[PDB]
Amino acid sequence: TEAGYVGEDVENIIQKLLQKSDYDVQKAQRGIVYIDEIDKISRKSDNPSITRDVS
Amino acid sequence: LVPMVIEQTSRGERSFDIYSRLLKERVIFLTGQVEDHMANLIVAQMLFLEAENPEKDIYLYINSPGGVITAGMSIYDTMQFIKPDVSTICMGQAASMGAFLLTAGAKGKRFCLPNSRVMIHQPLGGYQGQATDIEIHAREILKVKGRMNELMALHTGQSLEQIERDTERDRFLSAPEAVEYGLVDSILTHRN
Amino acid sequence: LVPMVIEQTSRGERSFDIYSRLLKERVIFLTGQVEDHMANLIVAQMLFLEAENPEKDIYLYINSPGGVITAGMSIYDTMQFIKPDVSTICMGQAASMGAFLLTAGAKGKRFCLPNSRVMIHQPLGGYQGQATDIEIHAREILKVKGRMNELMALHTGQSLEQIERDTERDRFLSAPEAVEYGLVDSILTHRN
Amino acid sequence: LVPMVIEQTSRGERSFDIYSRLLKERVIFLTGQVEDHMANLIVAQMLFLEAENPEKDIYLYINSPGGVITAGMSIYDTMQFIKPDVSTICMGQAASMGAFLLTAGAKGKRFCLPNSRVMIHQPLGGYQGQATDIEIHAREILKVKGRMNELMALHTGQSLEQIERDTERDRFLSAPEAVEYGLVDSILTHRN
Amino acid sequence: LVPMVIEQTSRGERSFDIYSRLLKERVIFLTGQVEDHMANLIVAQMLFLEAENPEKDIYLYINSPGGVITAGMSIYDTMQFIKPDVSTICMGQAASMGAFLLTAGAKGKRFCLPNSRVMIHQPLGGYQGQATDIEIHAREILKVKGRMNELMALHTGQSLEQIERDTERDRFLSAPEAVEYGLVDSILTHRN
Amino acid sequence: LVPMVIEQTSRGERSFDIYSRLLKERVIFLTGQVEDHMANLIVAQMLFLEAENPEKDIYLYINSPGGVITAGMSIYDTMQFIKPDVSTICMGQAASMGAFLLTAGAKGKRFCLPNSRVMIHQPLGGYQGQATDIEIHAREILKVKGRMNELMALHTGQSLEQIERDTERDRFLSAPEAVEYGLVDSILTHRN
Amino acid sequence: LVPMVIEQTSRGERSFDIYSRLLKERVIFLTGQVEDHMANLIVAQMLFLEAENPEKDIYLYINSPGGVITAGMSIYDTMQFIKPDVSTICMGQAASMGAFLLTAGAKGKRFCLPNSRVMIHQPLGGYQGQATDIEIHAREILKVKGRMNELMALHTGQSLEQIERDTERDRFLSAPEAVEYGLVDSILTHRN
Amino acid sequence: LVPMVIEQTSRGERSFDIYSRLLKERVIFLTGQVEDHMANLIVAQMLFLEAENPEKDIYLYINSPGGVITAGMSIYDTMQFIKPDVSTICMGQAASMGAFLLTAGAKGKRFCLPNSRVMIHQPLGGYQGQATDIEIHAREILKVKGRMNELMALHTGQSLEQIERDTERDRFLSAPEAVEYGLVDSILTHRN
Amino acid sequence: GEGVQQALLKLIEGTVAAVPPQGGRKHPQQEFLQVDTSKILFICGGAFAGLDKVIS
Repeated sequence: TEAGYVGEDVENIIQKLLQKSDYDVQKAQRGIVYIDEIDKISRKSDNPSITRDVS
Repeated sequence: LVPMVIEQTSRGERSFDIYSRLLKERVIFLTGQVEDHMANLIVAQMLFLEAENPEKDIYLYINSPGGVITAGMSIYDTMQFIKPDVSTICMGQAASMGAFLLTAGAKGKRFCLPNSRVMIHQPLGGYQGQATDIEIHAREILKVKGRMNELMALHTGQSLEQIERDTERDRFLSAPEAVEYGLVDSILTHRN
Repeated sequence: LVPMVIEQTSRGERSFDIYSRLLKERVIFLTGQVEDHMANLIVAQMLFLEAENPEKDIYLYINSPGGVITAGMSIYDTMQFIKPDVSTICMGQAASMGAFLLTAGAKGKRFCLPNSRVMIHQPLGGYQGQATDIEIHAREILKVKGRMNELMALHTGQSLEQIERDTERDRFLSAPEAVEYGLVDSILTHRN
Repeated sequence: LVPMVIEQTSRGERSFDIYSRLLKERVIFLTGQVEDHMANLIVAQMLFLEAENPEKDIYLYINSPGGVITAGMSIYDTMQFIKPDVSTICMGQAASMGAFLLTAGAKGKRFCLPNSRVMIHQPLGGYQGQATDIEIHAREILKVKGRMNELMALHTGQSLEQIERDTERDRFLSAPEAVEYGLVDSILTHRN
Repeated sequence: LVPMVIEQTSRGERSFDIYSRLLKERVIFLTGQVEDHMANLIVAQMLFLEAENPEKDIYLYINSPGGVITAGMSIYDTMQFIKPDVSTICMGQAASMGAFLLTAGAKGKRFCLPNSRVMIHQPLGGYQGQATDIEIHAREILKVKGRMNELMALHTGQSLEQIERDTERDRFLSAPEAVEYGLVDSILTHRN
Repeated sequence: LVPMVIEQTSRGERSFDIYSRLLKERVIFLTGQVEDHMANLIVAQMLFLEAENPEKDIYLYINSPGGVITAGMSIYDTMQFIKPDVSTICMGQAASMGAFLLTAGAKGKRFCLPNSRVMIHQPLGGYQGQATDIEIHAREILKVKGRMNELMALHTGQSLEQIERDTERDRFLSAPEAVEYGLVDSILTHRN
Repeated sequence: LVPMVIEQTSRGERSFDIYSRLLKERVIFLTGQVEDHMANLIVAQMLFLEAENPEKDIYLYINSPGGVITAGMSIYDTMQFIKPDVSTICMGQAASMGAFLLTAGAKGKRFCLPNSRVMIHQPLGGYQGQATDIEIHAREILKVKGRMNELMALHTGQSLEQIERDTERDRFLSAPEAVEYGLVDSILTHRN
Repeated sequence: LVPMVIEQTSRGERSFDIYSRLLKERVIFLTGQVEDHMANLIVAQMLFLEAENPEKDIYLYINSPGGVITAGMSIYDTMQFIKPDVSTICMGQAASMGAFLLTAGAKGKRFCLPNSRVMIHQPLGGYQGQATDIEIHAREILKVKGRMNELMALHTGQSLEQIERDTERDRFLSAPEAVEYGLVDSILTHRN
Repeated sequence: GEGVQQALLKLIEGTVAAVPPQGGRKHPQQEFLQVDTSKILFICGGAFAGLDKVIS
């Protein structure tokens, strides 16, 4: 979810990557990430722009 | 039958008839004989466009063969009354009332297709009754002819004497010929 | 065919008729010959408008060639009965009965278009049967004729005798002349 | 065409016909000639109103040139049968059956407009065939006249003999004259 | 033209027709001349009520001047065949076929208003053609006449010979007079 | 007017037509003169039912005074073609073509009401033109007589000779008389 | 009048008219006289069906006492033009143009019920005016007659001369007789 | 009756009319006599399609037997005015005005069915009254005849003299004949 | 509807779920206890009112 909302945030992804990296910033900066289910966040283009789709 | 078409909008799709769909785009159709029922329907459409957008031009198509004079003189007062300019397009046929409603359009926004036909005559009537009543109707109808002839001269630019000699009897005029009298401004042939 | 228009509000889209849409704005159309079905329909429209706002004015468009007298008196009683002022506008033509409903509007709020035509005459009728029955209807209609002239003179501000002499036969009056007679108050030329 | 109207309520907005909107308000319109189809329609409306509120008044606007007698007696029985009071208002024209249904309203709730016309006469009919059949039909229509006059005298209050003399031929009466005869209880000129 | 009404319940709002709304309450209207189309339609209403609830009474309001014999007898077999009791109400006028369908109602549930008229006569018919064909149709209509009288006498409780004399020619009867013949069981004047 | 009825289902509630509502119950009504336009409508109904349930019975109420013969064969071939059994009910009237469609039902399921009239006659026709054309039609219509008589004889069970003598002229038959011929198997006097 | 049906779908259900319901199953009804209005409507059905499924068959039920030739040719061209095969079924009656559309179906897909009549004749017309104009029309109709016979021989397989002598005058044929000519390929009596 | 079909789209299912459904594919039907009312309907379809996508060709079917010439010229001006190419297809019949709209299509996109028929003749008319007025109308119709032939020669490419000679009298032309004259470009027999 | 179904596609299969901050003795919230759901059975029951028609 977007920043400033009850939902999750896009920075926790780096926390997970860091733990796997043993908090080695240099290693984590050259790591790989996998964002699954990237098709559920598509924009409902048919709907008018009347609300921010944080999801 | 009148087919129904769909228009896509932000809120969603809505289905409207072909004639109503064009009304949304400020286009009114004048078809058939001129009478009170069709006139009241058309005048209402014109007023609706004024409220929605009094600065956008309105298109008025005329494919009628003529009709009642009283019914057709109300629309003329409505076109000159409202602020927005009312465009008039000659499409196929335009009789006395159709021509009167064709030259009354906004100056510079009058058009007539190449194969359009315009016919102009003097008001027609008739009454059955006592001589005194016939005289009253004759005096009144004689004013209607002069009244309409004066309005044509104002929108065309021709002299009242010439209008009387050209409208005494039925006069058929093609689109290129109408431009020389003043009833119209230009002719629509293609997009540009 | 009656077209469909859209009215935008923050409740959802609603499709209305050209005549029904104008009804929401306190505007009523009077088209065609006056008869019982159209009169009772117009009467209901008037009663419905006063429910929404009995203080705002009601617009009445009169375009008719005349009709039944009893039907017209039903509307006249309704106009002078309700609290709100009824603004009457003459568009197209106004016959004997149509003119009666024109001057019956609120004082100072009666309008007529420049090219509108008005006609006034005494009521018509007839009866076939025994002589005794003819006398009954002859006296009955006479009461109507004199009753109408009294009401006509009151709203116009003219004398009852002048109305009878002028209404003896058909009398056609122009828009500027109608103001002098008193049937109307002002004339609409352009939207100021 | 009959226009549509929107009624704002708690649940939201509901669309109704102009006649349907007034039906919700316990108001029925009696327009045109009186026939079986129209009478059965009005009866269904009256019974329907009884279910919603059997203790509230019902408004019946009468404007008719007359009709069949059988239809009128059907409606008269309904007014006396149902518990709620029925208010009868005469607007425009009211013939024999229209007048009979006008005086059948609740005592003290019979209104009339200043320019309304009320006409009363004896029943009409006929038969073509053998003499024996004519005699039967002759006695039938005679009983109807006596049955109608007896009821007319009850609501009006006049004597039975007076009804016979006044109904030998067409009798036209205005709003003030109706009060003296007893056909109505009051005259509505202006609100309050 | 037909007014619409709504039935408010917990589920929501539903728009119903004035005639359709009453059908939900097991009420059928028989208006106008009897014919195949209207008679078959009425039968459909009877069957629909049987499907919904075969144990609730059915109300039949009759108002007709008579009609075809074959079409009328179709309803009689439908009322007696199904289990539900059919209540018949005479309103305004009831001819040979209308009265035949009136006495055919459930015993103790046949009502008639005080100001109602009932007429009975032998069935009508005819045929043009060869002599041998006329004998067939003439012999057939006689069976119909005798067959119909047998049903009238059985439901009324009177004798066949007495009924033949009464139905030999047109016989007009009032509401209280109808009870003596046995066509009805009670008269409805006011609630309770 | 045809009244509407609401059907309650788990999904919700929709407003159905009186004839459409009964169609779900496998009930079809044959009313009026038989013709090509109305015949095709009934044919479509039969095919629709076959798809929904090729095993359940079909109910056909026949009330017709006759019509075109060619339109009837389109229906008869349809009934004998589909798998489900078609129940034919004699309601009110059944002429030459109607009676033919009455015996076309499944054996042991051809019912008739007690007060119902059934008529069987010879096919009717004619032509105007040259002699050669007239005789051509005579030979064709002659085949129709034998073709129809043979089919009518098969369902009834009677010999062709007996049928020819009966159909030579108009033969009116009642419900009990019809059972002797074999047109019907049982009489519907009361459910169960 | 027109019954309504429902088509149960996984998502839910929508209501369709009886004629539109069968159209979904690639079934078109041709009822009554052939004219321009119905012909263009049927052509749309044929064109619309090939778009949804250019490979599935189409069923065409024909029942018509002939009609205009020009309108018929529009349909015939459509069937021979589109890719999918069209099945033709004769129900009750088939005239000159009706029979031409029956044999115009795909090979092995031309059916007809046992009790069905088929008539074939040469085209008929007329013209009033000058002799020269009459001659022009006489030459054209001759081409129509000859052209039509050539197409009939193609589908049926008979010789051109035999077709001319058979169709020179009215020729009535039954279902089995039609097979010998080549108009149809099979006859439907019972399912499976 | 007009059938109703459903179109499945990405946004969901929409229920359209058979004629309106084809309009979405740039297809317009020209059926029946040509008049002012039908002309505006066809003209509006062209303009509405232009706004949607003025890049796809438009299909115009013609199954008209002729009509007025003023309403027909309105359509011709519309086809040549808009940017997209309008494909004209002759289906069944094409008269003088019906054929002028076929040859007025985009070059290379004019099709005609093998069994389609085309007729061409000079304009028709007439007038009653004073000789002076007849002379004016006579000179006008001559311009129409000369103007129509001139436009026909442009698309067909034939010399003006040949058109005048062949149009003096009614001329019937078959589909292959039309290709050599220049009215059409190709003939459609089978898909692909 | 669909929104909730799109969130369980990885819970039924297996993923490092982000447990709510704390609903027990645990005092802090930022901890965001990590748990794997690749060996956690997930039963789902419903009534599917209307599916009987779809099947037919």
